[PDB]
Amino acid sequence: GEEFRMEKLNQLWEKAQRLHLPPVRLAELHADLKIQERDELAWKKLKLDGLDEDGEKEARLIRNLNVILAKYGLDGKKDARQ
Repeated sequence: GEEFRMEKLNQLWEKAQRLHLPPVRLAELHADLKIQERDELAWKKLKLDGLDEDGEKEARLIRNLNVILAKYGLDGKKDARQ
């Protein structure tokens, strides 16, 4: 029953669900996050099969999850302390 199968995705997802975003902002975040899940999951398969040795693909996906967050501003708040 986990929206996805990756901890990073399930973590960001649970995070939004925690901030309780409207069905529109959450439907857009969940949808966009899904596409990111299709590529991300596909990535777990990449390393699993041994296709990305330089995690370069993972870096693009990461930078994407990072962009998606920088887009919804849901990047969080502290977590890193400022």
